[PDB]
Amino acid sequence: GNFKSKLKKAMLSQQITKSTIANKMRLKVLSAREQSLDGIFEETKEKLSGIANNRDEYKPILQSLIVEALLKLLEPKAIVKALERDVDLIESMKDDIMREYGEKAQRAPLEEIVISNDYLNKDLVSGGVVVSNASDKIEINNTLEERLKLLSEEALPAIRLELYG
Amino acid sequence: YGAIYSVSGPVVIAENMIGCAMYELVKVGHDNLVGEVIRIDGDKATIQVYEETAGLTVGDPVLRTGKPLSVELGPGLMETIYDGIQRPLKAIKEESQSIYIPRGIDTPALDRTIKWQFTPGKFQVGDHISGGDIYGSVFENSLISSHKILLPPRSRGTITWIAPAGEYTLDEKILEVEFDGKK
Amino acid sequence: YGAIYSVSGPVVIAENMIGCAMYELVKVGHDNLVGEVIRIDGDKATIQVYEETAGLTVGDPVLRTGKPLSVELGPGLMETIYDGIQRPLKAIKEESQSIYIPRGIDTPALDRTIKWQFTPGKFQVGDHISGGDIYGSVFENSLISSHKILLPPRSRGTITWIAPAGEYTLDEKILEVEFDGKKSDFTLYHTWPVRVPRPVTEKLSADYPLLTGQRVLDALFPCVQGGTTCIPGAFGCGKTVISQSLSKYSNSDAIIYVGCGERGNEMAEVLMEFPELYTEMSGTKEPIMKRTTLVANTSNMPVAAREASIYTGITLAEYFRDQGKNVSMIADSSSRWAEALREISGRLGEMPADQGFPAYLGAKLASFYERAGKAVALGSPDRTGSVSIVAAVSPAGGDFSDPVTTATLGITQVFWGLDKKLAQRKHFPSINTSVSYSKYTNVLNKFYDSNYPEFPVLRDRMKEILSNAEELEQVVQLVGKSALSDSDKITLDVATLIKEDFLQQNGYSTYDAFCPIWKTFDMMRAFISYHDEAQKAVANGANWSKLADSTGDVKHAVSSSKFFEPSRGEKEVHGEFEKLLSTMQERFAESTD
Amino acid sequence: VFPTRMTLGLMKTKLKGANQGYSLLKRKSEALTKRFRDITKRIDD
Amino acid sequence: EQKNAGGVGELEKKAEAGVQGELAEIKKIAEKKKDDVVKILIETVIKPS
Amino acid sequence: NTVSGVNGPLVILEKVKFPRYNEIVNLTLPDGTVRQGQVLEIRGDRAIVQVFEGTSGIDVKKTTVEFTGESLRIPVSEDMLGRIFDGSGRPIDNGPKVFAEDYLDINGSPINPYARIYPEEMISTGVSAIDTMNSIARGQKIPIFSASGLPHNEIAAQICRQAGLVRPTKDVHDGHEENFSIVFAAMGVNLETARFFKQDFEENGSLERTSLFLNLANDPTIERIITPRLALTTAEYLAYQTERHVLTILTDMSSYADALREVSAAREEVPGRRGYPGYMYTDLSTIYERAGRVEGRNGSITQIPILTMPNDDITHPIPDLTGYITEGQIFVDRQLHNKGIYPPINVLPSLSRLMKSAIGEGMTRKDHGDVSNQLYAKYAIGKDAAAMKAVVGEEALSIEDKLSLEFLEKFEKTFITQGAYEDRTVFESLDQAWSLLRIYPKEMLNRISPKILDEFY
Amino acid sequence: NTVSGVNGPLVILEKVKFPRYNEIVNLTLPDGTVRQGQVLEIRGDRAIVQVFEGTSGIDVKKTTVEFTGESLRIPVSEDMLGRIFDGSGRPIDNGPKVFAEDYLDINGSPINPYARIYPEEMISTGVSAIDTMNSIARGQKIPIFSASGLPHNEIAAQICRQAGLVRPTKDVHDGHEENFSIVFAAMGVNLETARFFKQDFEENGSLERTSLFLNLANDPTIERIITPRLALTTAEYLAYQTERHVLTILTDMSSYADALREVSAAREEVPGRRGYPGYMYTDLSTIYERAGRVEGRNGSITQIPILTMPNDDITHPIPDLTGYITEGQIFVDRQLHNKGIYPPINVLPSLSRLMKSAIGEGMTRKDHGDVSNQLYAKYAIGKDAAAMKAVVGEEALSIEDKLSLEFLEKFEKTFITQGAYEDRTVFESLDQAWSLLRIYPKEMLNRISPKILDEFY
Repeated sequence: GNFKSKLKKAMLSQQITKSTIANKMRLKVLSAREQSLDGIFEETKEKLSGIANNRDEYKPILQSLIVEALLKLLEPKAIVKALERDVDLIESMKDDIMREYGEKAQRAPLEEIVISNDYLNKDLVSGGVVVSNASDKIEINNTLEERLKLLSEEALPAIRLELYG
Repeated sequence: YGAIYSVSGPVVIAENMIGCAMYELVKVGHDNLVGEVIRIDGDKATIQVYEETAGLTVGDPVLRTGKPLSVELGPGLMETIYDGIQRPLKAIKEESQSIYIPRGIDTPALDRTIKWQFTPGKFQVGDHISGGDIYGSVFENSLISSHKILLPPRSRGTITWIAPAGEYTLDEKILEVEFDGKK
Repeated sequence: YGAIYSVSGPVVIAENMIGCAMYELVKVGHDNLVGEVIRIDGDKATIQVYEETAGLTVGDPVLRTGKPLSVELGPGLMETIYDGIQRPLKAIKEESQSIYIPRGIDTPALDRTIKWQFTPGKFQVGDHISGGDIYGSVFENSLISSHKILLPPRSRGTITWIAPAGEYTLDEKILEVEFDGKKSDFTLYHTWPVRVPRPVTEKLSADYPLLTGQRVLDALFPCVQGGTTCIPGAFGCGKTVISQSLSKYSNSDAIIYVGCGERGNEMAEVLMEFPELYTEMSGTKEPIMKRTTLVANTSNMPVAAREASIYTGITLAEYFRDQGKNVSMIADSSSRWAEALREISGRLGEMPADQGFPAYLGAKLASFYERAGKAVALGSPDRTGSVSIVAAVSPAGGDFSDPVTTATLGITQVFWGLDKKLAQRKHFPSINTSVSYSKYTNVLNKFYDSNYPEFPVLRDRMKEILSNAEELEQVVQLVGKSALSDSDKITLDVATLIKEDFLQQNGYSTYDAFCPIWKTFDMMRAFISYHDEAQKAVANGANWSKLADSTGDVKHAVSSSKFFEPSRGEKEVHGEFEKLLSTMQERFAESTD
Repeated sequence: VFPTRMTLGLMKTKLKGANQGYSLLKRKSEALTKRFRDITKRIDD
Repeated sequence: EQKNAGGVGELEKKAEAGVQGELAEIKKIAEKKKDDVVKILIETVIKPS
Repeated sequence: NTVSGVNGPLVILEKVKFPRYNEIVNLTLPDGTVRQGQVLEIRGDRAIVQVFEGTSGIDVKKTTVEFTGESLRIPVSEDMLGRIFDGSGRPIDNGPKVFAEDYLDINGSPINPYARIYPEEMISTGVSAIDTMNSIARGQKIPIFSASGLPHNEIAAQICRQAGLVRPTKDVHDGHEENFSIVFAAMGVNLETARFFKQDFEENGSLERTSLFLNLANDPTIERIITPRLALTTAEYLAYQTERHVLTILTDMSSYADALREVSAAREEVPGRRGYPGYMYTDLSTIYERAGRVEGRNGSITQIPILTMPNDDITHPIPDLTGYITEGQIFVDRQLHNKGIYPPINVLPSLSRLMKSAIGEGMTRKDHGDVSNQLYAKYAIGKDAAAMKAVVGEEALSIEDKLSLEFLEKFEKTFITQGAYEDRTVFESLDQAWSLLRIYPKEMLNRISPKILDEFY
Repeated sequence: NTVSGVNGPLVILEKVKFPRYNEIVNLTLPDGTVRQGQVLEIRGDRAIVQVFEGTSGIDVKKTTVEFTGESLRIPVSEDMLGRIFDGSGRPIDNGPKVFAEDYLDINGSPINPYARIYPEEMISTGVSAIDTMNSIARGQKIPIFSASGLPHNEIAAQICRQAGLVRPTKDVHDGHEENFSIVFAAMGVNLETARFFKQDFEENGSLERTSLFLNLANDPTIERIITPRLALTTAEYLAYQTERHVLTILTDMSSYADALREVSAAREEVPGRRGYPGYMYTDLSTIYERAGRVEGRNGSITQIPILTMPNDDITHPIPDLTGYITEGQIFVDRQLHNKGIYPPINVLPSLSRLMKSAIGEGMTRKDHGDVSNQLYAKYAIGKDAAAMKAVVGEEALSIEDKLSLEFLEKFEKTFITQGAYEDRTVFESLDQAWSLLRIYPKEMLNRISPKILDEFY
């Protein structure tokens, strides 16, 4: 009776090691996959800083980030938070950002760009901008880090299939 | 046509209706989900939308089909599997590569690439015609002519154009009726 | 700040409540009533005010304090009775001269004069610390000095200051924690939101049986520490007697007694009875009281308090759980809490859709339940603490088809019946195997196998005797008796014995103050042995009547078992029952031939 | 007149009591009349 | 039971060796195709998303 | 200020934002009479009031309000006994108003100095079927559940007549030592029966000891609900200040329940299950709150609420909720009444769950709780045996059951039956219990420990 | 960025109308706690949001909102398995990232490719009572209607855990050439129960054959209904693209139904009978649409939903609607659990309506169908015999009834009863059946062709 019972018991403990082998294999494989993914993304943001810190190359990129946000804002004044070197950059192409929104939307040119006195850290993001409503009802968070994070959702299947599919 | 004001649960409410009747079939948003107008309060219409509205937004167009929820009775009705609003299941199985019809995908109520050989009935140019009279027939069975083409009810007049025997598309015309100008 | 918009019942609405949340502690009116913003409708906030209105006018200010409504858990919780909003009832008796809470009168959540002996933790200066780690301990009673002072759930940092051993107040700071800049200074009391489940190191599956002290509760389906239980009531079947009786008889390190929305007489009874009676843990100088922290709400007090009751109560079990104390929480009755919920549903004007009962009702019942269970105590030194929730369920309309019961059975894994017909006949608590289940059973009988007993074998046979009796009784009622098999008669007879000795017991068993597992097993073991010998005896040939007449002496002896108390054999194993088995065997010998 | 709010539960069990009785009692009746017939022919002879 | 007194610790020999080569092919093809996947991520982020 | 509107009997005042909550306002109507109303709710630039006298007469622009500035409170005297009042405490006999020595709140939420000592000493109502089975303790509130098809008003009456004649029986028992006083509140009860209540007090000689508040159905709904609150508050003053044993008899709860129900038909507050308010429980609980031993623990207030089931079932909202707040119940039944029994009391669903603990041997006996337990089990079997007896025949009967059938009738017609004027000793009650039990052997007993039995049987 | 209000679970956020339906939104708190929710309704400058974690405690000005731009979909993958998830599909294992290969809708349909070809080919659960007597072939949806009086979770686990150990045995007989996967969905669950399922699987070595999704009962109701929806979508992808036969175990449909009844508290949508929706049909259907043969048809998605009667009422709205849609039902009764039989499936009213349609050979035998008829009919007769025995006695009973009795006890105690860790393959079950039936002669066996009957008695 007990031979058979203690025997069933250890045959069950035997398949818990199969289950720990199968879980530990699959945990290692997958955690090596995650580590590669965070080196693809890590390299994206080391290149992005490199682009952002060269201001003249960056100038069109900044314009289109703000303009992308304005198409989803659709308010008559927009409040823009930028980096220290990028509030000056915006200022000197105020005319080109509101021009370019009026030619790329139906909505009539933004009447004002409000240059913020609250600034973003290099400690949070690599750059980019926070475009928000005037009364601060809605924010289109169009920062470089926020954008890469959002990108990751759609890029993840593309990359998973190419590498490991 | 209309613009969506609100979407609350499965129900979509849409403003700028100056001509939605309360039996009308409408395609709501850009996803073209099937919907039909239950109630109208003011310029706002109440539509129950029967097909999943996840993806649907407010400010999106509401385009009328221009007629109520109806079925098309045409030829090619035999050896087909349909839905109750009538859309060929069979054509979706081939095309979508999915047995059932998923959200946002729609097809005409019968196949429309099909052509049929129409033979005339007992009418001729300039003769008076009435509802239920046999204007021609189509075979579908080798036992019977399943689709007798009848003049539409709510239609009568004098026939300005009779097409002869020959093969025609469903889209293509064969009859014109004059009944207070071209009917 | 806010200006009162409308006062409808004890519900106050106030406009101009911005930068406010939905659990905020607020002072309501010019009367400064304690209150909480349950919900908000735009600018207009709907606030449940926990003291009554009788003279609060519109347009008086509403001042938000800048933090949620929480409860205070510190030292001195034991040997004192509080309410469900948790203001000391006792302090209220002297100062206001009103035994129960007076209107417009406010008193803070714990006593602010009481001094406690602080002894240092296992931390020193410059040490990294975390939540539920033991920063000290306070000698709180004489039975227990097990009251560990912890760093709160959701706190970490480095301890800037450790004060040395000595006498302090519980307002007099002894600890500074620095996380990123000064986190706050700490004291002996700590605050916890009554709307959140208290953090835990991990939850662990229940596998350690608590003995209820009631032979019947252990016998059919054993209780576990860490579990969930329903006990049916009916509000006139002595449900109170068994609740209070269980509380005394069950043995845990701390016990929390939560009167949800009670008679006021019943609550009064427990307050009186417990220092008069003794513990089985050798408690002295108000024995039981020293072990209990008591939450007292009557139904006649405000409905807000009574909402708040269960939540405060669960947080108290949970606080002690993190210290590594095993807790029995007896909450009585959960149906009265639901009746308070139906009240809130109609006073705010929220939709009821649970059979004329709240929208939220099914989920709130589950949320309370999930906070109970067995766990590895909060903080890293690793202890075992547990909470077993015994929640009484009773009618709120129908017999079991009321919302409350339907929801509770879904979520409970232990259910112990109580039949009304047997209650009126005096045979309570009556556990019916059809109206009872335990899902913990399989891990529990294997636990008792390790402990010594053959327990799993006895369970199956106990079930079989009760089970066939119900079906044979239905043939008896309709057809009658003119015949009923030799075997079938035996089952009926023995099932009567089980009723009388086990199921009936509540001031009828002279020993019942705590009954060991071994003794229960030994008693049931005699019943089952009598059964198998008897059925074999009719089949190998011997009349049913000769068999009754010869068993004779032993049959009475098992009938009388219930009065007997451990006094022979061991301290848990009883010789009269061991003697009984062998004599039984001799009776069978006389009876077959 | 009988209770309106959740009588359903008791009243269902009344039906189950009744039902069990028809089948069982009919089996019992069936068997007694089957015997009765056997005796009839014996007694007559 | 002696093969259950040897069957533990043997879990990790088989868990490591069993993916010893999978974990090398994961890091190998990642360094290769890294700039070419990064360059696609770069375009999406720096032009409207 | 002035009436904006009236919605149902509820009157919608439009007014400026100043009043107290539950503040009395006086409405000046053009007809030579001014009336008082209480703000039921105060809201944003309007208040909804139900006016305490009448229900008609309010006008749009011909009304004036002036705020009294004081919320309703009951002015209390302990000299209020020996006076006849209505539902507002106004005199009907001209002359005896409530008057005051102190002013106390109508809700009794400010004082609430209810003792944390559980019902203690014995109380009887002189009816054997009550006393023995569901034994009354001071401060215990146990409901009288009745049904219509009954002389349910006669049962209430009987208890009112009997209350205070019991008290010398109790002095002797040493479950009373101090004065007994009656506080009597009437809600929606017939004219004839109101004269029966006055007459029962008169006979007893306790007219001086009692206060009568009389409220009919042609007096408003809001005013009906206030009446027991006035009564209750006065009882609390009697119990607390002068350490008296106060019995308030509060009839009819059903009338009280309807009144609550008629309102909320224009309140924002919405009605729950079976159209009853969900805070009906809350309303019952305010009434019920003044009941229990007072602090001084030489006084108490014992409360007897009278409920007639209007539908007859016990799962109807009115009884179902009450039974929960109280500790047990007492069932009167139609069936006994039909045979020709008085007072017809069925005991089978009747149980009081705090009965054993209160009582002890010093004013009862130790067997009082055991002898009661035996009589329920035997009565229960007798009742099932009767039902089976009809259907199948005498085929399902057994020896115990035949004995139980006789027991049922024996008990019903000797034990429960007694005259209106009759009153009963508890010790007497217990010898009659034993007597009925003498027809069964002792081996068949089991709800009594064999020690106890041997002494008294 | 400005919370307007909270009315129960339903949260009103006031921000513009530019979001779409079921777009995830983020409530940013000054507590540093980001909670995601999904918009239920969008209206002009407000949306109504149900937050997955919590539902209250958000400030009305110290909060901001951000819109994700993505409607809720499940990242689905074949490397996702063998891992423990929450009710949103997010690891609690402490494992790596979810991983994606596709993003599939969980709204009710991903691509809906449910065939117009009817069930054949046996799927084995490893429980004798279900497999032989009620044959389930793939694509069929047969529920287990159980009760709270049974241990519903433990039986559910048993079906999973013994399932997929049937499969090497099937591969040899050549029933399955492709693999077997289990998707297990647990709802509103108790903590002990969540852990229990993982431990059972670990023991059998079925862990990496299955994915377990646990939603706990302290987690809000909206998450709970989302849980099976996530599970069902994952399964449709494994079944279509890599062709596998999948058995989906969904417990508890009663908790899902409650959630649906529960949401509505500011909606203008009214429920039907017993408080449960009029549209309760619609919601059931939703789970039901993902179940059937997939396109290509060697893979399938096979569904067994588990429904717990809370009060043993088969006229309770939940089972009735379901029962009409489903292809038969399995009834599990309290009575057998009480005798101590485990599992306690009484096969007395249980039915599979496409019983013949499932069996064949190579995973069944030919003789399967005939036997199913002998055992059901004999068993029913066995129950009837037990009642008759009690009456007549043992020494006055019939031969035919005596046989039927003997069968009842063996049938229960051998066929239905099996151990916790004992797998019952269909081939194994059929042999045990012939031993039981042997006791009857060939003369009393006749719903069996003489061909079979001669092979095996």
